[PDB]
Amino acid sequence: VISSDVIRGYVDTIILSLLIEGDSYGYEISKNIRIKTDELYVIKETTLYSAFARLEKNGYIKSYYGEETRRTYYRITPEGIKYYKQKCEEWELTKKVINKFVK
Amino acid sequence: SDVIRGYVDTIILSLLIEGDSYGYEISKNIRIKTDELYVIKETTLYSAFARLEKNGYIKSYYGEETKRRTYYRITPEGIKYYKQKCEEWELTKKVINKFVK
Ligand SMILES: [Hg+2]
Ligand SMILES: [Hg+2]
Ligand SMILES: [Hg+2]
Ligand SMILES: [Hg+2]
Repeated sequence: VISSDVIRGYVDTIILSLLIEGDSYGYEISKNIRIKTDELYVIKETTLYSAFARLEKNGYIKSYYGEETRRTYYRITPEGIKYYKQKCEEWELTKKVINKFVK
Repeated sequence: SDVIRGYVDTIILSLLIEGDSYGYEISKNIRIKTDELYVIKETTLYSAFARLEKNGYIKSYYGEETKRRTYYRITPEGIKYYKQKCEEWELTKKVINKFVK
């Protein structure tokens, strides 16, 4: 297991990161998180679905709708790509700080 | 951040492994070591001393009265916790590095 405190800081950035690869939807995103982390991080549904809500409200992603049978898909916005890049730079600084002490 | 909250204690324990220390000196060493990138707040630092001591990870002792300075020394359990948090950090970096590029 990993730091809950750090991961809380990066949930949105991790979801944005997957959306930069391609448009996606709730179940695919959480599936992709656990698989790509080698099972080290499995995201809670409540964590995931309040993140979408926040990401949308903030204007970092947009919803759209598949065919009726309707699935909600998200696509990352230019404003969401810029938030992602800021958080990437932040992660680099965060790492630099903690690697000094935690060796 | 609330991100650094996860490793405040481990940062203090790390300095304590290099030697006994006290509040002003721990704070200065953080400033210096990070070259200003991290400066711990006085409330955060005294909270962490208090929690570390509650948890049995450090012990306080006292200098001469000149008021008396409060020193801390890491315990064997403090070292155990430190090394589990190092492993955790490496795993954390792995996870976040997977996405944040
Ligand atoms: Hg594990
Ligand atoms: Hg992928
Ligand atoms: Hg270590
Ligand atoms: Hg380690």
